[PDB]
Amino acid sequence: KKVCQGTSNKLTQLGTFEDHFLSLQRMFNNCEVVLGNLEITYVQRNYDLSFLKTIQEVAGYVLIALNTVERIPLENLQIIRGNMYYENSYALAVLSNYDANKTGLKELPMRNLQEILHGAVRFSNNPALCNVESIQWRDIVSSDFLSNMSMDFQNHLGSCQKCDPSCPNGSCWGAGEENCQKLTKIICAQQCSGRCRGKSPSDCCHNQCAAGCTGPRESDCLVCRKFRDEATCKDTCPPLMLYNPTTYQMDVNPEGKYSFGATCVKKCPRNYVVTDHGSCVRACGADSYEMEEDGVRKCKKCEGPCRKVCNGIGIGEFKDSLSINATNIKHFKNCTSISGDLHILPVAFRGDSFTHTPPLDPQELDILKTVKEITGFLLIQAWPENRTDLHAFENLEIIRGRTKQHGQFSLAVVSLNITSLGLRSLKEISDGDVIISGNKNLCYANTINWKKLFGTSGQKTKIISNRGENSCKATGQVCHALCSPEGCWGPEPRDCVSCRNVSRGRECVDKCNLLEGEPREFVENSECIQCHPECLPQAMNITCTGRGPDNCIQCAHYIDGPHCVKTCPAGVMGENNTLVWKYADAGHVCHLCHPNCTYGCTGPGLEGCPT
Amino acid sequence: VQLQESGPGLVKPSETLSLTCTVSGGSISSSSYYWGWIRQPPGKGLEWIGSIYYSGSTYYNPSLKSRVTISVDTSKNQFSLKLSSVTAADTAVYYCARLPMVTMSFDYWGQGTLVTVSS
Amino acid sequence: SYVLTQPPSVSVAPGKTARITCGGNNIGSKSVHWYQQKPGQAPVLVIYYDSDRPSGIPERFSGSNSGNTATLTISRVEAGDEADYYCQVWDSSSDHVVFGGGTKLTVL
Ligand SMILES: *[C@@H]1O[C@H](CO)[C@@H](O[C@@H]2O[C@H](CO)[C@@H](O[C@@H]3O[C@H](CO[C@H]4O[C@H](CO)[C@@H](O)[C@H](O)[C@@H]4O[C@@H]4O[C@H](CO)[C@@H](O)[C@H](O)[C@H]4NC(C)=O)[C@@H](O)[C@H](O[C@H]4O[C@H](CO)[C@@H](O)[C@H](O)[C@@H]4O[C@@H]4O[C@H](CO)[C@@H](O)[C@H](O)[C@H]4NC(C)=O)[C@@H]3O)[C@H](O)[C@H]2NC(C)=O)[C@H](O)[C@H]1NC(C)=O
Ligand SMILES: *[C@@H]1O[C@H](CO)[C@@H](O)[C@H](O)[C@H]1NC(C)=O
Ligand SMILES: *[C@@H]1O[C@H](CO)[C@@H](O)[C@H](O)[C@H]1NC(C)=O
Ligand SMILES: *[C@@H]1O[C@H](CO)[C@@H](O)[C@H](O)[C@H]1NC(C)=O
Ligand SMILES: *[C@@H]1O[C@H](CO)[C@@H](O)[C@H](O)[C@H]1NC(C)=O
Ligand SMILES: *[C@@H]1O[C@H](CO)[C@@H](O)[C@H](O)[C@H]1NC(C)=O
Ligand SMILES: *[C@@H]1O[C@H](CO)[C@@H](O)[C@H](O)[C@H]1NC(C)=O
Ligand SMILES: *[C@@H]1O[C@H](CO)[C@@H](O)[C@H](O)[C@H]1NC(C)=O
Ligand SMILES: [Zn+2]
Ligand SMILES: [Zn+2]
Ligand SMILES: [Zn+2]
Ligand SMILES: [Zn+2]
Ligand SMILES: [Zn+2]
Ligand SMILES: [Zn+2]
Ligand SMILES: [Zn+2]
Ligand SMILES: [Zn+2]
Ligand SMILES: [Zn+2]
Ligand SMILES: [Zn+2]
Ligand SMILES: [Zn+2]
Ligand SMILES: [Zn+2]
Ligand SMILES: [Zn+2]
Ligand SMILES: [Zn+2]
Ligand SMILES: [Zn+2]
Ligand SMILES: [Zn+2]
Ligand SMILES: [Zn+2]
Ligand SMILES: [Zn+2]
Ligand SMILES: [Zn+2]
Ligand SMILES: [Zn+2]
Repeated sequence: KKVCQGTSNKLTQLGTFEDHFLSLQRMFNNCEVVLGNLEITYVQRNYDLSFLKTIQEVAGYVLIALNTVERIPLENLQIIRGNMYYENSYALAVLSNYDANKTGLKELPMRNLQEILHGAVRFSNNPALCNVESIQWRDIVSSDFLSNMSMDFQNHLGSCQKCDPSCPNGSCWGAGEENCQKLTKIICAQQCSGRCRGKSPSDCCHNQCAAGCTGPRESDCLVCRKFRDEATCKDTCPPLMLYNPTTYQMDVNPEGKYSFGATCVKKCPRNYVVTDHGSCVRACGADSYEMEEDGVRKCKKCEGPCRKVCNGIGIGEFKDSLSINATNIKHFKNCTSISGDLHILPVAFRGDSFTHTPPLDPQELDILKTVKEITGFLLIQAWPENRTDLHAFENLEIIRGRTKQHGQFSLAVVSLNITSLGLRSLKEISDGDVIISGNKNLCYANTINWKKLFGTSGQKTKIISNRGENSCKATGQVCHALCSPEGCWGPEPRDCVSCRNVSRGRECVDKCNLLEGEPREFVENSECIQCHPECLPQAMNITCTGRGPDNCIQCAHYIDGPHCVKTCPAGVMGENNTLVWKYADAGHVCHLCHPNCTYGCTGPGLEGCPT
Repeated sequence: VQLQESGPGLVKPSETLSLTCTVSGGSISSSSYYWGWIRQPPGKGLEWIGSIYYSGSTYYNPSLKSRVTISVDTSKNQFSLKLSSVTAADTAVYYCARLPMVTMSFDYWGQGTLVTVSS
Repeated sequence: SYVLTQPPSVSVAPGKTARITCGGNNIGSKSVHWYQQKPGQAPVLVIYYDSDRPSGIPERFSGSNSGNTATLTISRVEAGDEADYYCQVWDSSSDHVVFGGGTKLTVL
């Protein structure tokens, strides 16, 4: 079906009345399913709204306000799911559809609106509006939202045509014979669950239907209450992950399909991405990024802060800016990649009268702590008082150095009172030189092996006039015993450029937990990685050889094929929508139950499933 | 030959002293250097007057705050110095030198010009 | 502001080592820069950052800064080294820069 998103402007008019009509016409032309909200506002008289007769489903709310057009042909609108609310709990608001002439919305022929899932409706200040007073809303709106209805019908001075005599209790949406209200809920018998087709229990609708049904089966609903897979209304789309007994592991279900609004699709439509919860979304929102898998786009959560490039000193708005001050530091919030330079000069903390800039607050320096990339250089000749290291740059890893200071240096840290550099994550300096001089309390500076960070042939380093190494070594300000001979950025083992043996996370350690330690580990690339929580720690041996439960030496609880699992699969969904149940024998090994044992077993055969 | 000084060598007392420093061989609109004025009376020592960045931010000498106004214009590629209410003690050779930010020392010095105040 | 103290005159034998001092209230925490000004010429940066040497300065020029006195040490003094020497420091917080009184170095 043809699908459109919808609008959310509420009561805001887009330019002139014609401009507002054009944007509304572009959105809902040939639209059958509205993913968002349906907002019909500021539609003047004699405007052709014939394109609204194709709308059948709306997920959010329906807003019809400030319209002077007499007929809004929402003829084929069947369901208002109410996934969003207009004001507080309104899934349908028809408010103030008149003008100074007091001749506004007169004909609202929603003859197929048979159910509203969530939310109430509101009608207020709609003169000359006919027939809507006769509608029995108890048959269409949910029974729990009837407590917040707001119906105001004061139209006794307008010329209205009477309902058709064949309408039940005189309830009609419009004047025509087709406009009689189609009751399909309150007239149902007590035995019909949900809705029905007439008045007998032999023509009830399946509880998965929404508006109505042509037959008793599930494939007979007009629209689905929750999801629609192919031609069948289902409570949930087919599971994407199923436990096949062949591989003893959760694998991708070929019949598994994603969720797109109220439909279940094998693939998301064009220009749509799948999320981590199995749904089709227009674009991966905040706190998540986009990545390709199997040639299909998929959303993934951001590794920490998301990528947000920002212009630095000398680019755009920050050109001719002397230093990062209290005026421009507001533009550096959540920035992780600086596209330019960074000046940290004493004029920020002091301020000047020419640029009309107040002193920079030292606490605001933690704003650019998320910065991980600098395309230009880094000039730091000022730093707050009580900070012993570059705390705001502990998450910087790359300085490109396309632009250089004095035609030479790309990293300038001069005339500071810091103790350590604190650049724990700095791993690459592609181009430019490094100058660190004049910091008479700075140690560790001469230890770093800078040829490891360089990337251009000919890069030099100038690190002098700091704290003497004889004074640093006497006070203990030396690299940790666990650091490699390639230097360090501080005393703690978290500051090593590299570890002399192995590492656990970002901290250097003497050895991995192979035979000792509470969390047993294994070694690869000189780094310690935890074993699976199901590999039982061995005394005379290592605990695991890899990551997953396939590489355990001895399972800690139960065994499911080559895997160590906490419990055997009891109640896991399988193929053909048939649950898979297993049991544990004497050796704590998982084996399948009997095919006829639908609710689990404790032993082989039908013995474990008594009557 | 990079930094060139210019201005009237004769100045009467109590009037404004005007001097201009013209930069050549590069661009004064650089983020790597300050621009400073340094003077020394005949037979005395150097005295820093003030520093100017090409954006307009200034730093002055505490002994010459109220009488010194240093500006810079990027189009003409130059920065000037103005000293109001001049006295007999301001007779000096006025140098303009380049002041990088990586060292905060005066890299390149101009040859300076001598302005003498008299009746 | 900050004050720098230099000896007015220092003499040295040809080929020997000359040591020009620069006094300052805890000048060891700051970076000192030395300039050489021959008569009639502009000052020339001979040493920056306490001890470093710009390109174009002979190795004979060495510097040291500790406590409250910085020292400009000329290794093998020649006849052409007779000039005025000024030590210079840049205040970090104040952003001001102060020069010394000068030192007329004379070769015996
Ligand atoms: C603190 O951090 C701050 C943020 O980075 C930073 O503020 C920014 O400072 C720079 C440098 O001073 C400044 O850039 C200048 O902008 C001039 C005009 O910009 C106006 O108008 C534009 C129009 O879009 C606005 O976008 C600007 O924001 C600004 O309007 C101000 O905006 C604020 C916003 O809140 C309003 O509240 C203000 O009311 C409004 N006005 C004021 C006064 O603030 C622009 O003309 C400048 O370019 C000229 O100078 C350049 C050198 O600096 C030359 O290269 C260039 O050629 C331009 O012409 C030159 O002008 C010179 C004037 O001295 C002459 O000497 C030259 O002869 C002449 N050359 C030629 C060929 O003709 C320049 O781009 C930003 O506007 C400013 N931003 C803000 C928001 O304040 C502080 O500097 C930082 N302080 C410190 C100490 O680092
Ligand atoms: C809807 O779009 C079609 C083209 O796909 C266009 O021909 C038609 O004019 C549009 N309908 C309306 C009512 O604007
Ligand atoms: C009706 O409105 C009240 C306002 O307090 C709200 O608390 C309540 O949840 C609403 N009831 C329904 C069914 O939406
Ligand atoms: C009138 O409403 C009642 C429920 O109140 C319904 O059962 C009946 O079918 C309606 N009348 C007609 C003629 O349909
Ligand atoms: C910064 O990121 C946080 C975390 O995602 C977010 O809550 C906040 O709105 C962002 N702030 C700005 C100014 O974008
Ligand atoms: C660093 O410490 C020294 C000695 O106390 C002091 O003179 C200087 O002002 C300090 N630097 C800053 C930026 O405060
Ligand atoms: C280094 O790490 C390995 C792996 O944990 C360990 O076997 C060894 O004892 C550690 N120490 C040395 C000195 O090799
Ligand atoms: C450790 O475990 C393996 C598992 O096959 C076993 O064969 C071996 O004897 C044990 N010891 C060593 C040193 O590998
Ligand atoms: Zn138009
Ligand atoms: Zn509900
Ligand atoms: Zn597996
Ligand atoms: Zn998600
Ligand atoms: Zn999720
Ligand atoms: Zn999710
Ligand atoms: Zn801005
Ligand atoms: Zn700004
Ligand atoms: Zn910090
Ligand atoms: Zn820190
Ligand atoms: Zn250990
Ligand atoms: Zn496996
Ligand atoms: Zn256990
Ligand atoms: Zn246990
Ligand atoms: Zn089995
Ligand atoms: Zn000042
Ligand atoms: Zn100009
Ligand atoms: Zn230079
Ligand atoms: Zn230089
Ligand atoms: Zn001062």
